[PDB]
Amino acid sequence: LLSIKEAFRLAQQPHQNQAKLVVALSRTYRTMDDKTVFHEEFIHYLKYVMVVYKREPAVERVIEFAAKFVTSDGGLLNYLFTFLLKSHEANSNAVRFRVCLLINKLLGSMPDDVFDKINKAMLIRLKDKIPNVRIQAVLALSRLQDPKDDECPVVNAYATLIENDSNPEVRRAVLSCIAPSAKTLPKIVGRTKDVKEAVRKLAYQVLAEKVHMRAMSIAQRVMLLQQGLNDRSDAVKQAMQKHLLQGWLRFSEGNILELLHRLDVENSSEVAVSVLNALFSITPLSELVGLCKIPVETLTPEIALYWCALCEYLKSKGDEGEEFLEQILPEPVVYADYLLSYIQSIPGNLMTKEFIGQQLILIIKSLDEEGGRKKLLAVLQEILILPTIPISLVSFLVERLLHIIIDDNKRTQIVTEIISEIRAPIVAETLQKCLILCYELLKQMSISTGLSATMNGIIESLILPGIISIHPVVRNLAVLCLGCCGLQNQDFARKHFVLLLQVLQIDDVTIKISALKAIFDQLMTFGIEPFKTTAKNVLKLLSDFLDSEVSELRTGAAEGLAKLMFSGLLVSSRILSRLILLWYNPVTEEDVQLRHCLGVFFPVFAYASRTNQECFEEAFLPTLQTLANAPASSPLAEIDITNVAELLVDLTRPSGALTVHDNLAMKICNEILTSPCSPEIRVYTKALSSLELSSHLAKDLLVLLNEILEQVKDRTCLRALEKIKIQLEK
Amino acid sequence: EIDFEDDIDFDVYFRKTKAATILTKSQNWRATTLPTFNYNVDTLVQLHLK
Repeated sequence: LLSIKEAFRLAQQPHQNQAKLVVALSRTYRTMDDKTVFHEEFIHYLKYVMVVYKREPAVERVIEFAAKFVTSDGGLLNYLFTFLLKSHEANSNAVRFRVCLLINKLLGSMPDDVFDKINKAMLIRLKDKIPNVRIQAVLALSRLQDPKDDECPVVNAYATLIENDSNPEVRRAVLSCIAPSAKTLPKIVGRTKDVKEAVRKLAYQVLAEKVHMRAMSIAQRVMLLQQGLNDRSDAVKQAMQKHLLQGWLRFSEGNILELLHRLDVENSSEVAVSVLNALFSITPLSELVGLCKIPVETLTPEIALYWCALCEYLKSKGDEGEEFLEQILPEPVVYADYLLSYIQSIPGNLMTKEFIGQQLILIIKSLDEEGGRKKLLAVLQEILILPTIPISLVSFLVERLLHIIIDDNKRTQIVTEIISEIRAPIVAETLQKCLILCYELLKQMSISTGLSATMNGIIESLILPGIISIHPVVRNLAVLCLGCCGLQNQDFARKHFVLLLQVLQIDDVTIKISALKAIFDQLMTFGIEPFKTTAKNVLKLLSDFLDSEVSELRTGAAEGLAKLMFSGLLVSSRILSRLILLWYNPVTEEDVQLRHCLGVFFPVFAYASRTNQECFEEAFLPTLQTLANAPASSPLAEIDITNVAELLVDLTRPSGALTVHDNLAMKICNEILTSPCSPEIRVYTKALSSLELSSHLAKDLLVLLNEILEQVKDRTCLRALEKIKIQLEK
Repeated sequence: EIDFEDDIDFDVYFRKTKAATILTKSQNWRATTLPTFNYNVDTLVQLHLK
C-alpha cells in the first residue's frame, strides 16, 4: 500500500495533491491491524521534520500533511499529542519549536487530561529562550483562553507578554490572539503606542474587529482617534481610519452625526474636527450636506460643530463646494439675525449653549455684498453691546467683526463706539468685555498705523486705568494691551516700559506672565539698549525669575532670555551659565516647556557662530565652579559635573588661527595648574582629553601638559594626561 | 529536500539537558512603548502677543 514514508516523501514535493495522499494513507491506516504499529511509524518519520528550525518549504509541507492527515489503546491523534507533550523540553531549539508548531496546527485543525497537559506545557513554553518557540506557544494556547473566568492563566500570560516581551513578533502574536475582556482591553489599546509600527497597525484592527464600540470609554475613543490620526506613519493612520473609524462610523449606520454624539464633541472638538475632515475627504458632498435639511434652530453641539466644520470645508473645495455651500448657508445678513436670536437665550448650567454659540459665531467666516457687511457688523456690534452675554463669546465675536472691516482706523472706531456703549450705565466683567475688544484689536493691527490718536484715547481712558483696577481680571488684559501698544510706538514703549517692570514684581502672578510676554516681545523688537538711556537693571529683573518658584515664570524668564540670545540681542556668559544650570537643575524636571525649549536652543545657538560658542567657552569655568561650590542643600549639588562639562565641550567643538577648543585647552590647563589636586581634577582632565586641539597649539600645549604631569597627583588623571602627551608628540 | 531513508538517531535532538526557558530575572513596557512634546526653533524667534 502507501507507506507513511512514501506519503511523507510525496508531501515533500511542491506540486503534489494532499487531499489525495490523505485518502491513500488513510486507508493504509485503517487497513492495518493493531494500529499501534502505525502509530509508532508515524512519529518516527515525523521526527525528520521536527529537527529543522529553518522554514524550508519541504519541511513545512510534511508538517501540514501530517497535521492535516491526523485531524481529518488510544490513537492516533492522541498518540501524537502524547508524543509532542513529552518532547516539548527537548534540548534542540528546532524540536521545541516544531512541537509547539504541531500542537498549534493540531489544535487548529481538529473537530481527557490532554487539554490540561497542553495548556500546562504551552504555558511553560511562553517563557522559551527562543522567541519563535514562544510565538508558537502563544498561538497554541490561543484556543485555550477563557475571558469569563477571571484571572485565566492564558489571558494573564498574554497580559504580561503583550507588553513585556523583548520581541515585537511575540507581542504582535499575543495581540492577535488576546480575547477582548475588561482587564485585557487596556493592554490591547495600549499597543497603539507600541514601538513597532506593525504592532500599532494591528492594534487598530483587533480593536475595530474584536471589540465593541461600547466597551470603550468616550475618553478612549478620542485617544484612539486622535493618536492614530497623527501617528508617525501613514500605514498606522490608514489602519485606524480604515478599520476603526469607518468601523465606528458603521455602527452609526454610516451616519456622521450619530458618531459625533459618541465622541463627546463639546470638550474634545479639535479632535472631532480632524475626524470630520478625515471623514469628509472620503464621502461625496451631496451626502455630507444632506445631514442638514437654511438653519434649523433647535440643535445639539454635535449638530452645530458639524455644520460649522462642513461650511469651512465646503469653502475650501473652491468651486464645487460653492454650489453645496450655498445649499446650507443663507446670505450673510439673514445669518446675523439668526446669530443674534440665539445669544439672547442666555442668562441647569448650559455651558452647552456657550459652545454651540461659538460654533455659529465661527460660521461667520464662511459667508461673504457691501450692504451685507454693514448688517453683519450691525448685529455683531449689537451682540457685543448687549450685556448678559458671556465673555467666552466676546473674543470670538470681536475677531469675526474685525476680520471684515479691512481698515485699521475703521476698526478702532467701530470698537470705540462699542466700548463707550458698554461704559454708559454704571461691573468688572464690563471692563473685561471692553479690554477683550482692545486686545483683539491691537493684536490684529499692523505696525504701520501705530497708535492712532483715537487709540491714545482708549489707552488713556481704558487701558492705563485698567492697570490699577481693583479687579485682577482687569489688570491682566490691561497689561497685555499696554504691551501691544508699546509694540506700535517705540517712544510709547519707553515711557511705560518702566511701568511694565513694576507689574512684574509687585502684581499678581498671572499678570506677571503677561508682563513677561510684554517685556520680552518689546526687548525682542527694540533691543535692550533703548531702555537704558529709567530701567538700567532690566536684565537683572528678568534673570532673577529663573530662580522663581513658579513654573510659568521660570519658563517665561528662561525662554525669553533664550530668545534674546538667539537673535544676538543679548550677550551674557553669566545668564547663559544660569541657563545651562537651570536646565540641569532637578527643580526643573517637571517643567516640560522649559527643559524642552533650552534643549533646542543650546545646540542651535552654539553652532550658529563662533561668537556664540565663545559665549559658552567664557561660561565654562564659572559653570563648573558654581557646581563645585554648591552646598549639600541646593539641588545643584545633585547635578553631575561631568555631564555638564561634556555638553560644553560638545557645543564648542570646531566641527560645528587658534580655535575655541584651543582657548579652552588653555583655560583648562591654567585651571588644572592652579589647583592640580582639586576635587574636580578628574572632570577637567576628561574635558582636556576630549577637546579638538589644533595642530600648531601642540608645542605650547606640550609645555603646559608637562608641568601638569608634575603637579597632578591623582594617578588616574596622570595616565590620561600621559596619553594626551603621546598624541601631541605625534 | 528531506531524506527519510537513513536511520538517524534523533535522540541527540529530543534528549533533555539545560536550560530551556529564559531566566526568572528577565523587563518593562518602557522598552516596547513610545514616549509621548514639540518645540520648533521658530518659536524662539516668535512673539507672545501676536
